[PDB]
Amino acid sequence: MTELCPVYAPFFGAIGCASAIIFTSLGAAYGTAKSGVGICATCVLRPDLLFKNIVPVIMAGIIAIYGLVVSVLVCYSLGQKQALYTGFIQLGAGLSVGLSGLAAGFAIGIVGDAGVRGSSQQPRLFVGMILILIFAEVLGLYGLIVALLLNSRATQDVV
Amino acid sequence: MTELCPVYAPFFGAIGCASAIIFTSLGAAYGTAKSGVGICATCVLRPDLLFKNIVPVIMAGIIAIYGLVVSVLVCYSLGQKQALYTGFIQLGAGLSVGLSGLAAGFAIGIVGDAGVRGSSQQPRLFVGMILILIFAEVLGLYGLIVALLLNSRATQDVVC
Amino acid sequence: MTELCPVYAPFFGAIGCASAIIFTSLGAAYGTAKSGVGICATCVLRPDLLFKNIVPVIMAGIIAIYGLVVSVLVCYSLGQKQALYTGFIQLGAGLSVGLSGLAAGFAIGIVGDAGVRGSSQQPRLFVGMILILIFAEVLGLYGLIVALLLNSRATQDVV
Amino acid sequence: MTELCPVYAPFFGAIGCASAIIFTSLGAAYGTAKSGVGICATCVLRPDLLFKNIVPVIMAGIIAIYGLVVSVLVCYSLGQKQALYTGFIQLGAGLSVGLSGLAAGFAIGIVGDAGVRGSSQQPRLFVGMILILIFAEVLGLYGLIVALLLNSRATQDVV
Amino acid sequence: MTELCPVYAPFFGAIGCASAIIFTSLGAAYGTAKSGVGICATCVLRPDLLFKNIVPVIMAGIIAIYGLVVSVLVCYSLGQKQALYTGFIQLGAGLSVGLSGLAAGFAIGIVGDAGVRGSSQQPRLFVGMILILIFAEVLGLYGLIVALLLNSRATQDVV
Amino acid sequence: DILSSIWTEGLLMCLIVSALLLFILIVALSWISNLDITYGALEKSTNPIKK
Amino acid sequence: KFSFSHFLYYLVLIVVIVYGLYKLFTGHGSDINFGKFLLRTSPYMWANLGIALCVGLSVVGAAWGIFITGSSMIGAGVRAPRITTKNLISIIFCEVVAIYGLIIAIVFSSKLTVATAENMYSKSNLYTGYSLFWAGITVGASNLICGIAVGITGATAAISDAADSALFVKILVIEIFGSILGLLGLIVGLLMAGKASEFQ
Amino acid sequence: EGVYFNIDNGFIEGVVRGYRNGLLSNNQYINLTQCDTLEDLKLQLSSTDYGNFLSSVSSESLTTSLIQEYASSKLYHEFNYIRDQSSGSTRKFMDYITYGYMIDNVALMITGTIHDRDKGEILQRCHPLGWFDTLPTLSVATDLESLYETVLVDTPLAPYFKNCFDTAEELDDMNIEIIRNKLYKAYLEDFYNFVTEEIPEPAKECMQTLLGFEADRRSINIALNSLQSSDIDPDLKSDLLPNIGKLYPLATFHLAQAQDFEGVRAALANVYEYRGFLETGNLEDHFYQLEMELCRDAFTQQFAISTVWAWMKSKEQEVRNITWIAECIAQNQRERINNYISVY
Amino acid sequence: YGIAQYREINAGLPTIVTFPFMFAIMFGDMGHGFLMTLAALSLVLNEKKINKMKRGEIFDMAFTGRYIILLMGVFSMYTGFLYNDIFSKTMTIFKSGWKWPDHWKKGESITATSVGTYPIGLDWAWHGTENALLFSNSYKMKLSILMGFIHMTYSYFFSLANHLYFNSMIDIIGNFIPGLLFMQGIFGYLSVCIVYKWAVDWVKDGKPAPGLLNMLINMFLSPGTIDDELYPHQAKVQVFLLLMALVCIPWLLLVKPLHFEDFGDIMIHQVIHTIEFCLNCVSHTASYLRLWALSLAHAQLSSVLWTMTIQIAFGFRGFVGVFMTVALFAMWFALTCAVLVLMEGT
Amino acid sequence: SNIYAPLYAPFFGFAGCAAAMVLSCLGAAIGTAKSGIGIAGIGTFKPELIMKSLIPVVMSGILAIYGLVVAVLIAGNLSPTEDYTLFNGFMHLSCGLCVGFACLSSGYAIGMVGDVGVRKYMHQPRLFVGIVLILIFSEVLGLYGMIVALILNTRGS
Repeated sequence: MTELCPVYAPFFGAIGCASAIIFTSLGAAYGTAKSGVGICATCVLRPDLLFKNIVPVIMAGIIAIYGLVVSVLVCYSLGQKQALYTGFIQLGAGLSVGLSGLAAGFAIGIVGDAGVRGSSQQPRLFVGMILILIFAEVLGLYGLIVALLLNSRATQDVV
Repeated sequence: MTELCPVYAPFFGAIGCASAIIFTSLGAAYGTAKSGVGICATCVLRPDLLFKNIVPVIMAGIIAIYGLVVSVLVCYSLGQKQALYTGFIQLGAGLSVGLSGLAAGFAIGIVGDAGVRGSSQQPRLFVGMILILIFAEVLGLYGLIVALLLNSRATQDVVC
Repeated sequence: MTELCPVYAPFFGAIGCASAIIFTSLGAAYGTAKSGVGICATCVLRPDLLFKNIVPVIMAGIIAIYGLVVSVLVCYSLGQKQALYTGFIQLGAGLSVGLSGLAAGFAIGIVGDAGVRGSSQQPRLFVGMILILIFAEVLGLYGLIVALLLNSRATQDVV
Repeated sequence: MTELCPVYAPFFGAIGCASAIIFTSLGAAYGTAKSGVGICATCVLRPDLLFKNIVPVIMAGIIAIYGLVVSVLVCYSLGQKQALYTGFIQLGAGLSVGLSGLAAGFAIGIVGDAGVRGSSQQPRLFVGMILILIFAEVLGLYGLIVALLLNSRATQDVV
Repeated sequence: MTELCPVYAPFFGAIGCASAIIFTSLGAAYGTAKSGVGICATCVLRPDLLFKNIVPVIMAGIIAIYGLVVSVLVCYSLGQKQALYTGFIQLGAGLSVGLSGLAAGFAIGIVGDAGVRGSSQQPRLFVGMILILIFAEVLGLYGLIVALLLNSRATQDVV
Repeated sequence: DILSSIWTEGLLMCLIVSALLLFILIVALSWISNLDITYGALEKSTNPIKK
Repeated sequence: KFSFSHFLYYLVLIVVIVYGLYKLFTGHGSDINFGKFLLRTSPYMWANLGIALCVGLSVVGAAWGIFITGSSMIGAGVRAPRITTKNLISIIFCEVVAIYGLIIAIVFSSKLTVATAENMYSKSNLYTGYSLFWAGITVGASNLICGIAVGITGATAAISDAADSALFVKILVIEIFGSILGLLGLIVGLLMAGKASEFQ
Repeated sequence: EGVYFNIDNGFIEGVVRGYRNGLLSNNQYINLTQCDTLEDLKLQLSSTDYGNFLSSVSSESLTTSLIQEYASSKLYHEFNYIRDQSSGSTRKFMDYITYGYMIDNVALMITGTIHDRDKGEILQRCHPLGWFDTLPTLSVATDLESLYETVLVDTPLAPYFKNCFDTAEELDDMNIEIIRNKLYKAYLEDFYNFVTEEIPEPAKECMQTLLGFEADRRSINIALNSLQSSDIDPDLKSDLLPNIGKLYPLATFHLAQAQDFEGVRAALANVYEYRGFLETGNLEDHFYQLEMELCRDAFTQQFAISTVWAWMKSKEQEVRNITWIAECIAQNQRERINNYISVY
Repeated sequence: YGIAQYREINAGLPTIVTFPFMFAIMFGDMGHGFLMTLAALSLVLNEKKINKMKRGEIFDMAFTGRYIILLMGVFSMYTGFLYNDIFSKTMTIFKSGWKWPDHWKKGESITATSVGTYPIGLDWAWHGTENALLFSNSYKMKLSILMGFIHMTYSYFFSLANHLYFNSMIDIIGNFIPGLLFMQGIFGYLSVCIVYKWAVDWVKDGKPAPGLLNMLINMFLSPGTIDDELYPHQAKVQVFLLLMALVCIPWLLLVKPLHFEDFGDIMIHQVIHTIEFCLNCVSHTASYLRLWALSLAHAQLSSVLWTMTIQIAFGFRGFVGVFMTVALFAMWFALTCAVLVLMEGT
Repeated sequence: SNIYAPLYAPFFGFAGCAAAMVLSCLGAAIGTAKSGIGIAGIGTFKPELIMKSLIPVVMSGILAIYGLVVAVLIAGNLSPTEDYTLFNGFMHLSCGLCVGFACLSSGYAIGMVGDVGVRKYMHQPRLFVGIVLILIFSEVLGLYGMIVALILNTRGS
């Protein structure tokens, strides 16, 4: 129906939140499935890596929360009276941030799996690896600006 | 019927109720295969670590019950002429919990299968490796709790 | 005709039972096909485990029983006078039992073969192999309980 | 316009003619791709045999115009005010002839690319080679014959 | 406007000229990719046939310019408003040239690289390599002529 | 003015991209499932002058 | 089969064509016309779909580039740790694309304006949705290509400077080319922003 | 292809290139010229990628066996590490690579019929990569041809086991050689087909070129060995000579039919390639030089899984060159120097 | 290409007279043949000194064919003049009478009719709407069919020409006669019916007519039916023409034993060649239309090049457009000779 | 407005412009990456000839300019609220199509050919006189499309 009163705006909010939350989950899962096993294949014979270079695990886990925060942010605003100008931003806002997280986690996981072996063969190199990791994380962090913009557009104004 | 209360509103309920269970079931089965293969690989050759490594199966059971703890919960929250808005919320909640359980199922089996060998070689590393196991559990609980919040919103806000 | 009792509402049950049984059937078939080679290997190794390795096939039979019971129950839940909501619920219940059954079939075939292939070496294994067997068989229990709950609970109140 | 001479019937002539040309063109190109590379070996091996080797590619060329001739032939039978019956028959003829020529190119090239090797050691082997080869373009000729019949039926029967 | 000349009748005229050019460009790029690598391969060793082996490259660019010339010729024969049947025929004609061009592009390179291999050390292949090339490019104008023929036919029967 | 409202529901502006999301999900699923495990890294033969 | 994926892709396309052609045969070639639905679409469609891609493509491309560059840097680090001081400048190239990709979202949001169901199909807002969608497409694709190209160039530099690391300046002029793409993609979108209106 | 080939394997190529960069280049062979005594070679071999393990355990007198085994130990380590970290397809490709060595190893297994050589001694005499942990095949009677069935049912080499009961079984001294040659041909053909169907096109070519060079070289060398002892049937030669040369499959049949030096000379002249006869006092040295120059083409392609194969071959031939210099110094032969490969 | 046995009629001479003209009719342009014959004349004139100096490896062979080049070129000019095409351009002043009403509106489809025919015909007046193209193309395909059947029938002439020279008329003649009838009774009948168009017109005198080219299936599916009003006794002799070709098969397939002796394996060797010749008939019958196709393609390409160059040059600009036209012709000559003759004729 | 001037005419032109930029820059990126591959291959072994053999790589932004000129020819050519000759937008799409793939073809061909040629150039400098030919020759192939784009665009505009 018209922007004034549709019957599917909350549907779109719900599916957008689902999209974002599932996106962040798998974005984390890819990096985990890479780095955790890659390291476990090393620290077994490289016991000097028990906790000194587990940073990639946390770096990846950082991205697991954006889906949750956007989902809860939209959770307060629900019902069938949300506007359509504020009824379709839900999909784009969620998916942009989610796929940004996917890509950031992919890039993080590759270098995290590389770094454990790089240090095992030469434990003086991760000084650059963590720097590249933090350079990569801001990529996923970027989408949160439009995330909050559209969240304010939607939750604050539903009509 | 009407916009807020169509006859087909409970179609979403009938969908969401069955959604999460199978997602969780398949994620679990994946984890079970991935870990148990290595566990039974090591049992014969190393009959000293065979049964001190069976936390991943329990965590797999946890992710299996993740779906159940919401399945009947939303089933009994559904009616023959529910509000379509409730369907909107519940389908998303069910699919989200299912997919979170799937992600947990993928992570847990691989991490456990790696750690079991990491320990069979160096038992000094057992606690250190199993500590990381809980990351997958936390990841699964993330979607679980957010979707439960949305379920509570659905069961609290009714436009029927 | 009326959505409260259309002729194509029972069309849902016309296929739900078939799907519920078929999923378990194919899962069991794959599991048995896989485990046959492992049981053959262990028996030809030493004909003292053959009588001691029959659990997976019987467990597959029980997996098929899980679909059989729901199919038989819904056989009497069908009728030309049945609501479209009553149609939706039919698949909503019949899908999950079968899907969980096939997942359990796959997992049990995998683990049972991986164990029986090694059964002949250490009988110490046999005390532990039933562990994951039951831990997977409970998957069909989880599916069936909810499937039959929905069946009985929503087959009434046709409206 | 009317079902007899509507606005879409001219589309048949607009397109139906461009079918056989392309099928025969691709068939000839594939035949060349197969056979022509053959000379590259025997020429260096024995430059003596250079003439008898070229027959198959020129047979493919002969086939290559079977489609062009029919395309130009039907090019006049079309128009903005023709009948869709004429379009149907023209399209059928063009497809038949072009695809038959493509099949002939397949068969001729895939045999010539090896006959080039076969005749290398035996300069007089081509006796049976030609006997086999002729059949491909003969089949192309049967492919194109019926196009003339249909076009004759397409140049006097309308509506 | 005219029923026989809808809004998109000029659309078909406009679009039926930007197609053959692309196909010719792709075919020429593929042919030159197949050729030039081998050309410089046989040039690094025996820097003698370099200028000699450039024949097929220029010859393939000749085909490449086919689509450009045909498209530029036909576009002038168009206008702001033209028949839907005229659009039909323009679209039908704007493709065959490029299709035959790709047909050539395949075989020309696939045979030319092998000919270059043979001639890198057997200089007698001067009569050889172009022998198949000439036969390859004759088809390169089969669709070219019909394109302009149908353009001429499009100059009439406009509405 | 809208397309056939019988073959297509009234909400034909909304039930389209849902399949695109699932397509993206499945194509990602394939690639995530494509990864290996490196069994030999932790289980391999040995010899006195060997790994 | 040869491949299930391509098999299904071939099988799917035929049915839609058959349906459309028979629908035309029943006298509906224009009755079911794309332009009809285009008129039946909404500018919010275009706005909300053309904004997520604008930044998503840029971030994904930058992630791919850095994916390449880190795995390249590790290789040269083992043999020569001092490769780092020379090579860090290169990665800056893969990072800088993301900011230029995302900035467009802010100007879009500036153009964004709540529009009612009335005048909801006119160029007042439909034009703006179209334009911002196009600009998002262009910038996203440009940033994808920029990121991948700079990543591969950085990998080349990594594998090269391992031996004779003093060649960095001899090759950075090439990475200049890869850097140009960000500017090329940004300038055209900004020029569009100087011609399009805002939602109304 | 190209970048699409790099979706998750961006590090294997990096580590392979890092290992390859450790190969001795021409500026390292400048010391090989100065290397005229065992002391100089030891001092150099305490400063290179082969450094301080060819001398830490070995004495000043550098013996061939100790030096080569020490050099190849780290190569086995690196290959096993790569195979463990290699993907499934690359894991299978590495398995096929090792299958050549373990065809040679099972050839050693079966060949033992007059000495009943120990399994440990045999695996010491071949690459340990060609030995899983054991082989209960010597339990059965070890005749000239009485274990091919046992090895086939024990080893996974049923494809690579060309039937040795058809023409390789004659209870003859040829057996212990013809079985080896036939199995080598079978494995060469199987690997050729594998690289044809897998190992994408850049890596394809990087395989087939060296595979064909090696197969033709083996053909020529075994033909010489047959001509240097009791001759064989041309059909037997074809069974021995790799039937598919993989660079030229027609002149190999000409060699097989040729049963004289002139016939093989003619079959070699038409190859339009290197001429082993008439210009080689030590044909093996020229073959090794040309093979390494050819595998350098593998490194000429930046996108190919052939990097590991070319690297292992280059390292093995470099160890061969080091041993050759050491021995010619032992014999005080300064002329046999410069036979070392000069491509890298 | 090959050789033949002893005292057999070699086909060396037929090639010299035959091949060049079929090549010539491929393009048939006065300018093209003129230029190439000029090159050949220069070659044969300068060979008094150039025969000794070497050329490019293929350039030497090219030098080796002055007679062949001149022979093809003479026929090229002959056929081009027969077609009145200087790059598909007409210069004919042989007007013989066609309805050209003096009052024409610019755009009106002013048609004509046969009010007088030049005995050679094919004059400039056939340069009009696409009706001209259809007429010309149909006429040319008819001509190709006619010449092809003539050439084939001639080739069959010498088949027995050697056996008489060998007195081998023991079993071969029994093979020559059946195939002779099989080819003639069909294709000669086709040709006579084709020229029947020149025999009688059904519109100059009102009569039913067949299609411009198709009168075929009436013989095959329908027994002894003309159904197209071509000639009366056809209704009776059509069945005869169809029928005397049936016994040829049994006649041919079994003739060896009569000449006792008999083998049983080569006994059946006849059938392969019998079917081979049978299919040869139709295959070569259809073959000849390529000449038509190539002639048409050359005509169209020449015409389009002429248009897009000369008419562009016809643009009015004399101050610096003179340079434009100079460059235009500089390009056009090079194209229309090299890229429009070399590969085509080769 | 009129059915010949609907409410989505600028859609066509702007879609064509977007396609032009994206495709041109895609081709540029692919070509420059391919050239960089050969540059990397040739660097370490002989790190001196790279300066004098920069002929392929400089072609990076040439196709980008090819696309950008066509884009700016009609960039912002339509008012923020205006309907025009729909055929004008049709041809705007058509020329973008004409120009958006010849550039890709040329970029791929030049990148791979030049990569291989420079990789093998290590040994001899004789192929120098010939290498540039194919590169410029693909550049003119791209020129075909770019110029016909303008030719069509000015027509009917």
